[PDB]
Amino acid sequence: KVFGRCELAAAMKRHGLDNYRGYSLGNWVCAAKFESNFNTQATNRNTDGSTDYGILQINSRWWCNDGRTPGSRNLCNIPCSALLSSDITAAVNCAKKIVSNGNGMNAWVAWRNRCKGTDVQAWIRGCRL
Repeated sequence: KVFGRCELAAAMKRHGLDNYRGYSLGNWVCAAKFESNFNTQATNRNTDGSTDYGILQINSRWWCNDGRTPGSRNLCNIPCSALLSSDITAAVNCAKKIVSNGNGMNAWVAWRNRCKGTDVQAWIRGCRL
């Protein structure tokens, strides 16, 4: 499913991401934009053979199982395909574990390079939250 900016902001909010670990809602929305252009079916394979899945482009090397990443950990205890669903629940739950891991949102390369330090609040502007 390809979410709308404000639609996404509201679902993320309802799922408790707003200010989760100190990261404002706009941060999450910005990351989603640049990681997947708001598409829950987005996939991208890496040179190391792992694959990124979903709206937050969660990695198969640590976070989910896709049956083809040898020596993968499955930290979120879910099949990667669960991260492509229209219901963003597993992705959010999984993102919460990731951001809690020590490097915060720096785990998402597009966030660090394109959101970090910018006016992320612009991402929720005009939305009915």
